[PDB]
Parts: sequence; structure tokens; C-alpha cells
Amino acid sequence: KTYTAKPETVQRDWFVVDAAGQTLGRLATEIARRLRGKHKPEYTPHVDTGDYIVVINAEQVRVTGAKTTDKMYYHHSGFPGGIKSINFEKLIAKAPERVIETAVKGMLPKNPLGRDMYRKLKVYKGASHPHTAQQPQELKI
Amino acid sequence: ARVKRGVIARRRHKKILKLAKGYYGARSRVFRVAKQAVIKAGQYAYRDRRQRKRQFRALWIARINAGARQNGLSYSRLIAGLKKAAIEIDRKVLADLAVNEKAAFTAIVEKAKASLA
Amino acid sequence: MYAVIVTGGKQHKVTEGEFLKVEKLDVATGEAIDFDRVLLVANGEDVKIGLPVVEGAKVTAEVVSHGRHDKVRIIKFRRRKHHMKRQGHRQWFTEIKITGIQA
Amino acid sequence: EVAAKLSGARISAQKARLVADQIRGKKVGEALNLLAFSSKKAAEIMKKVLESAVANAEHNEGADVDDLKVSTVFVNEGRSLKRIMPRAKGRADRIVKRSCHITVKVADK
Amino acid sequence: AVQQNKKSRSARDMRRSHDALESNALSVEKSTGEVHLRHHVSPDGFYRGRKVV
RNA sequence: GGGGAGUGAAAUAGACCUGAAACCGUAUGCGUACAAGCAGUGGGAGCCUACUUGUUAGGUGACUGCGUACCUUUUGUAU
RNA sequence: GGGGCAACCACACACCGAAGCUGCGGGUGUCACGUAAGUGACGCGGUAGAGGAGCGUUCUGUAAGCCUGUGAAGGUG
Repeated sequence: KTYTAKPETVQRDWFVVDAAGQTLGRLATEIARRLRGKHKPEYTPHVDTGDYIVVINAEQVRVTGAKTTDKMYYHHSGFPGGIKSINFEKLIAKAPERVIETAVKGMLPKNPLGRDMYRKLKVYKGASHPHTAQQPQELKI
Repeated sequence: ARVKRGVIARRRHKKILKLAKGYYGARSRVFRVAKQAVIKAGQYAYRDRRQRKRQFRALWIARINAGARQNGLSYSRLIAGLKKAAIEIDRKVLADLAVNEKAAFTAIVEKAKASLA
Repeated sequence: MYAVIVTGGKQHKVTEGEFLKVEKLDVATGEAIDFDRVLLVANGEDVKIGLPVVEGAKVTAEVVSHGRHDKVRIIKFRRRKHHMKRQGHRQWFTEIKITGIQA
Repeated sequence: EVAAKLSGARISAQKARLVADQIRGKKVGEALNLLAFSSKKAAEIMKKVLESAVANAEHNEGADVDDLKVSTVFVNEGRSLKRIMPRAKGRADRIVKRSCHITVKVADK
Repeated sequence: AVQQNKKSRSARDMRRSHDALESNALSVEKSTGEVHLRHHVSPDGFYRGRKVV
């Protein structure tokens, strides 16, 4: 019968991404492919096999056309009349690391695996990460 | 000849409550609920004999696809590569050779590239 | 030593010794069977694949037993329409054993 | 081990589960001290049973009153006596009056 | 108002999980070796080693 | 009301043959305190107890895909 | 439908995709065969409704038989 992966025998790696002019949703579709594990031959859906990602410049990211002065990010507070909105340009000066997380979070399953695949994503707005001990390799510059 | 039906009714009740054990709460112990959960759990077991064949075929394909990109193709150009030639191999035993016998898989992939498709 | 033989409309991953269950075929118990429908033969690392069938290679197997594995149930029910129908099924099989591979 | 019962005891089952869970798995020295000072109705009855289980160990089966640790306390349900009580606008409704079976089982291991 | 469905064995037993007991005030008399409640007169009528009744 | 002891072929035949289901408990194993729904089904990790010791079998089911009870009336009901 | 940018026109190959078709294994109705099943020889979603074939319960015949205190009927695995 066909082989399934085992969670105590899984091997995981450390990648680092530079986002310095990458288009937002074309960058983010290749992170979310490699967090789920479609690049490995031993992929089963019910276990998590995938590589930790570190993203280093989450403020250099680029969007196309007139979308910088548009693209409201709506969310509701719970109270009556509590709808709130903030566009792309004003958001990126407030918290730059939450643009690129909410784009990847919507390209994942909504399971308790999706919450577990989302913990392998680690973004930074700086230029260096506190993970030199794990020694991530570069991919796809 | 009065017949009293108290003994052949009981055998047909215990035959239901044997198939319906392991269930939650009142579906495994009282009969007017455990008859519904035996019929419903037989319809699901009829549909899912067909859906078993679809959940593995979609699992074999996504394992060939991952293994054949690492050598330098897609999935869809590989299948046209093997059927330019005549290799005649299922999805079930390609996705065995993708995981376990990885060197024999690479000797297959190079022959699809030589088939140039 | 692993071959790909094709028994009953489906192929297998046989590596010798093989208590292996096949659909039912017409032979008695204790007779030797030759499979001439082998698709790739590997040995150590030396692996060759058949343009459709690889030449010369045989797999020798013999029948351990016959049996009939399962009891699966069928319920054809329609709600609200006064219709329900049941049926059992047990499928034959044939357990063989490979004493085989011939490159 | 030796046992004791009180089959037929007027307090209901569920009210007397709350005194059985307090003492299950202790020693009988401090089990008599939890029951001398508890304020509930079941506690005066369970101490009458717990010292009946002990006095069957100083008697018939040998054992000292020190090494006994109370092993298995359970309280089952018994017969219920059914009575009527009138309510308003002619309608009368029915009352039960419950009892229980208590079983305290001490063990000299 | 009345209920609309009955409560299972789980949701009935979860309710009464907060309803346990306690008795912890026991203390030994220093003189007579008698057990009583802390800050109470002992049943032989001794409070902190003195006969009162 | 019990615990012995005695009668009896047998007191879990003790003031009563057998003694089921719903209902209520007590022990032992395995799973559950960041996770959304007819509570099952398809795949499935681990753990447990047995057997030759693992497909020899049994019990639990993390995780995950599909899944809006039964009857009656009706042009149609998850309704 | 959502993330997001994989949108429109002409066009080419490739793949994916049902309980459809094919492969292998069983079953059955019908008609013939190769004796109408020795064997062939061709079909099977279904309500109201029409036709065909069976299981079990209690009592009577066979029963002055046969089984049972080495253990019946029951209850439980």
C-alpha cells in the first residue's frame, strides 16, 4: 500500500527570502507552496512537512498600477458600527510586516493545519534576522 | 393459536445494536435513534467506496508532479513523454518509485526527455 | 530485485518471498505460475525498463491457497420514498508466493 | 477485606454522593474525623456504616484498626415510594420519596 | 419558559462539577489529646487548655 | 440493617423460580483546556493488552477529504 | 466564492476530469445454444401499481419416535 509520511521522521529546512521589488501576490504564492510541502515527493495531506521561511525586507515590496493608493483592508471590531478600513499606503508605514502575512494567510487551508503551517512563516521588516544559529540558505533571488 | 412476539422481536433489536456500537451517547444505546445511524452509516460506506478511488489517484498525481519537477519537467509533459514512447506504467507504481526507488525514477525521466515530449 | 508484473488488470511491486494476494485465477493449489508480463527489472542498482514488455524476464510464483476476504454491506436507501434494499458481498482472491525473479 | 451495607436508608442517592467522594481512598483514622464534623445528613449515616465495617475486622477477620484504608465506597439507588400532592385549579401531581444502598468496604492492605 | 431539547449526560454532569465539599479546620487539643474544630470549644469543654463548662 | 455461623442439592433459593431493556453507578485501559456544525464515513499517526509475539487479533482515534436526521402530505421540505 | 493579478481576441499542442466506456473478478433475467442452462448464446435506475420466488414464529400430523439431570427452554458473550 502507498507510503505515508510519519511526523517523527520528517526532515525540515530553513530558507530565506529577499523581497526587494517582488510583486506581492506573485512572491506570496511561492512561499505558500513551500510551506505546505508540494515540492517534496513524500507529501501527505494530513501531516505537515514543510520548510521554515524567513523573509527579511517586508517594506520593500511592490504592487502594480494604481493599487498603492487603493486596496482597503477591511475588518470588523464586533460592536455596532465598528467597520474599519486602511489602505495599502498608510498601512505599510504603520506595520510593514502585516501586509505580507495576511496575503499568505489567505492562500492556505483554514484547518488546524493551516494554523500550524502559518507558524513556520517568520517575516521581518529589518535587514537581518535573529536566526543565524539555524543558518538559512538563500532561495530564488 | 395465539402467538406472542416477545422473543423474535428481541433478536432483531440486538442485531441492530451490535452494528451501532462505538457511537456517541444516545445513538449507541436506544433503538429509535440507533436505527437511523445504521442506515446513514451504510449510505456513506457506499459512496465512499467510489471516492476512495478518487482520493488516491489525486495523491499519486501530486507525488509524481513534485518528483518530476526536481529532475526538470512538469507532470503533464512527462505523461506525454512516456506516451510518445511505450512504457505503460500506472500512477500507483510511479508514486512508489518516486519515494522509495529514487534512482530508478531518474532513469525513467531521462528517457522521457530523450523522447522529447 | 524488484519486478513489475501484471496479474489481473493491475500491476504490483514484487520483491521475492512475497505472500501476495491476487484476484482469483484458474489453477489448482501447489502449482507453479510464470508471469511473462513484467515491465521493469531492477537488480542492485542495475535497472532496466521494458519498451512495452522487457524481453526474456520471467517471474515464477506458486499458489499458497484460495479464500474469500470480506463481508461488505450495501444499502440502497431513498429517504421519504418507501424504498430500501440490501445485499452482501464477499470477493474471492488467491494468495500466491513469488520464488521468482529472473533477469 | 471485609464489607458492610446499609440497604434502605432514607436519604436520596444524589445528595449522598457528595459525602462518598470526599473519603474514598483515605485511612480510617481520619475518615472518622471528616465525618464527626461534617454538617450534612448523609454524614451521620455513613459514619454508622464505617464503624460497622471496622468492627467486622477487629472481630471475624483478625485485622487491626490501624492498617485499614477505606477502599471502595459506592452508593446505589433503592426503592421509591410514590405519593400524590394536590396543586391548584384541581390538578394534583405526584411526589417520589427516595432511598439508597450504601456499601463501605475497607481493606487491610 | 421550557427547554426545547433535553440535556445529555455530558451537559448535566458538567454543571455539578463545581459542587464539592470542604471541612478543613481540624485541630488537636494540646492537653487532653482530643480532636475538635479550630477556634471552637472542644466537645469535652476545653478551650486552649482550660475547662470552661 | 449488616458480618459470620448453622439447615439445604443450591441462600447471588432468605421470606424469595428465571431475572432482560431504558436509567444509575464503581474500577481498569486509550483520547480530549487555540478549537466551530445531523457527530458518521474514506485514509490514518501513536499508545495499550494479548498471541510466537507485529499484518498473528482486540480496544481507543490526534490529524484529514466528502457529508444540511427519519416518517407523512405534496408540483417542491435540511426546512 | 476568497487571496491576489492569473483579464479580452485570434490559435496551437499537452494534461486534468463522472457511478460514462474499457480491463479483470463474481451474480442474475431472457432467449437460443451445443439437448430450451450439459453450454451457450444478449440485458439489469425506479414511486403508484401488476407478476415471480423464499425465511421465521405458535399449534397439529409423522410422535408411545428422537434428544436431555454428563444438564432442556430461556438470558448472555
